Amino acid sequence: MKVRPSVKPMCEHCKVIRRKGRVMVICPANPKHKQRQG
Amino acid sequence: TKGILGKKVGMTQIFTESGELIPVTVVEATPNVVLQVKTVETDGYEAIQVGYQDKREVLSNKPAKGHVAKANTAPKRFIKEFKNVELGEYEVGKEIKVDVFQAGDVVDVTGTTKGKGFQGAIKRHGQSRGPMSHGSRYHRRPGSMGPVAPNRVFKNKRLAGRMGGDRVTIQNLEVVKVDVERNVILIKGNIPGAKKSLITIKSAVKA
Amino acid sequence: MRTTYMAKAGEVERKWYVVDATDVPLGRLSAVVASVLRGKNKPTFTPHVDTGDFVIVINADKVKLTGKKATDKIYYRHSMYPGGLKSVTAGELRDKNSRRLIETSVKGMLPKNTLGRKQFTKLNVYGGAEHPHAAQQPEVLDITN
Amino acid sequence: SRIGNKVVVLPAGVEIKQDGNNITVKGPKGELTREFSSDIKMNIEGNEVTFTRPNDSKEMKTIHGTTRANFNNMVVGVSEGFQKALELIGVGYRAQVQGNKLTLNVGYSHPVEMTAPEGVTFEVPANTQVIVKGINKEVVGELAANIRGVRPPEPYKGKGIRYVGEFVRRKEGKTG
Amino acid sequence: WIARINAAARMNGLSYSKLMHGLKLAEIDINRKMLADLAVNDAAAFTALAEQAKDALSK
RNA sequence: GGCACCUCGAUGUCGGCUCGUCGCAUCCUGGGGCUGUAGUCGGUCCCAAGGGUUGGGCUGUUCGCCCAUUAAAGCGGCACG
RNA sequence: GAUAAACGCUGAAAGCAUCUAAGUGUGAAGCCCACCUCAAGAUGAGAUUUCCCAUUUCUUUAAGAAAGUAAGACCCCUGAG
Ligand SMILES: [Zn+2]
Repeated sequence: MKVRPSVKPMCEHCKVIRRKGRVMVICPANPKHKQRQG
Repeated sequence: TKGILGKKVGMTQIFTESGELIPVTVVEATPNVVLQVKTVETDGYEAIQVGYQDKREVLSNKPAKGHVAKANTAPKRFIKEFKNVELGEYEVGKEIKVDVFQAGDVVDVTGTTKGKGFQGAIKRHGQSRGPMSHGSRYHRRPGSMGPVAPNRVFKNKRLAGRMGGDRVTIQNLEVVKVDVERNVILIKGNIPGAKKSLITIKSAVKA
Repeated sequence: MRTTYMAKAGEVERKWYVVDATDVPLGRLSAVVASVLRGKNKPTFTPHVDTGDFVIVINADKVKLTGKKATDKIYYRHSMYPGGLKSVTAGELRDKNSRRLIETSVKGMLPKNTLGRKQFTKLNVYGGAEHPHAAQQPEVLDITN
Repeated sequence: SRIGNKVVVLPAGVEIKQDGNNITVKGPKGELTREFSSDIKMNIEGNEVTFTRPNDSKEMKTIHGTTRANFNNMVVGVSEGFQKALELIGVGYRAQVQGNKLTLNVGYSHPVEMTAPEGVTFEVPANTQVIVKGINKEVVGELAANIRGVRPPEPYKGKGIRYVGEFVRRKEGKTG
Repeated sequence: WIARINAAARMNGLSYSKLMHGLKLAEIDINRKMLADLAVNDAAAFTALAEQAKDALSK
């Protein structure tokens, strides 16, 4: 995980998804991309 | 479950079968009549009243001799209860000899501590004195009472007040002998109480 | 001095009512109840005589909490010792000790003196579905309030 | 809802009733009972079914999808049932079963077991494959998860448990 | 007196506003003190007034 | 550091002693995600305040340097308690 | 037993993917039980077993006043576990 205030997709495959009162970023290709806004 | 009261005689030693001295105290006992059976449908729980010693007759009153005589005994001195015991299995006026603790080997004695009167704030908490020389004048006192901001004294600041006289239990002690012909148990270790006090022994709680 | 009706002690007659709590938010049920208890709705109101009624609350488990407050309205207490702040409960008391709920959410909305205490022991709250007080023939209230 | 507007083509041997919200589905093996939202207009016509519903769902489009997907799940489950196949690498790993026990030897000191509820069984071909079969999709999935949860793979040599078609990246870490 | 008019009146389906409003509309001008006294004692008369007021703002 | 509202019919400073207590922006133990993580070690970030957190040499000392241990030798508030 | 970070299962709005809105789980020295003690002045003053059962005038018959007792308790004396 990378937990940052600002969150951006870094690959082309990355997607922006809300799961709870939070904002994920999931990328099946690489794992270094899981970003969760906090 | 397995519960017995009794006196407290003292302490001596005993060799085991392998040449090893063992400190041992002498919990004495006598037979003792179950006095009343408290049930769910009547008293909200399940328990058993017992009593370990014999009064004279001058030293009781009609309530006591009317509350005992439903089991036909001389009026007793102590009366206690027990819980978590498999009730069943019992009757009004039975007995509980020392048999129940053959080599139970795990047991939790309780009792009442000694008594030590008004005591300082060092014999009760292990608080340390202040420098007894180098010109000081703070030998044997209880320290400060806290900070300034709150304009009061917090709860649970500890200082002088009667020491000892409240019950306490020890856990996981063994048993060494059961001399049914004289009703005496022998356990390992130190047990609390003054001589001739009242003691109770039940099976372990921590399995 | 002139003529205005001032209720005496015993001339006031109290009644008995039974109120349900099936799917009602905590606040409003408590509000109606608290208004009934203090003696209002009786034109014989007097602000130092205890002209109240007797309330009996049923089904205190099925009371409704809107939105969250199922897991957020955190009650509290303090034991007057250092670090004693025990926030133990939540909106879980609906399950257990459901009497505690209304017996605070109303023992708040009353005054804070003796009158406001002897005016509280007329409460009887039951999480269950039937009361033992048929000895006194209580009636029913409705709620479009 | 393009997912809440497909067909429910019942197979052979299918009984479907309605008692309250409870729409049970029975057939050759299935006797399942689920719940369904109170805004669902079921259909008719032996084996040709759809789901008309009074729309304006949560956001005009939500409940439809889950509801029709779940009913199609019911149907497919009662008809045949499902599978989840597992492999095993990590030289020295085996698995043996006698009914509702699955011992596992995957390198720990002591062999790990696994119980089983009723609606599921295990069909062990050899020491390197397992196959779960059952009725529900959820339960099959959960048990397969719990089983993989004992030792998921490792991206260096390839040990651990995998699904069959599951992919695992390999970080070619040097040897010292 | 206001709280007492509240209690009594509300029983007749007249909120403690609409009663006063209708009364000051049908041109009836009783003083609150007398209204409180009536509400406590002469229930028949109070109900008569409440009826007239109900009629009044009904127009 | 700034201002000068507060106390001049008197509101006593630093360290050390006895005694604690609270916050977490966490030092150890506990649960986790990523790695330029083969293993043993590690780096960073996240959840977490339950308990624990050493003896001595030198200066009035806070501060600090050093010796010897340890799971670790935390940072701060409470009239710089 | 219920949860935190994290990990899922099943599933759509978005014919796919996707832990979530409906459904359904795992998960920490931390939360609540488990262990030890105090505790009905808990004026919402709890429960159980046993014991003791009736004079005089009238204030006026009322939750009246007064006197002698039962069960028991205390005073006084020998002491200390
Ligand atoms: Zn990416």
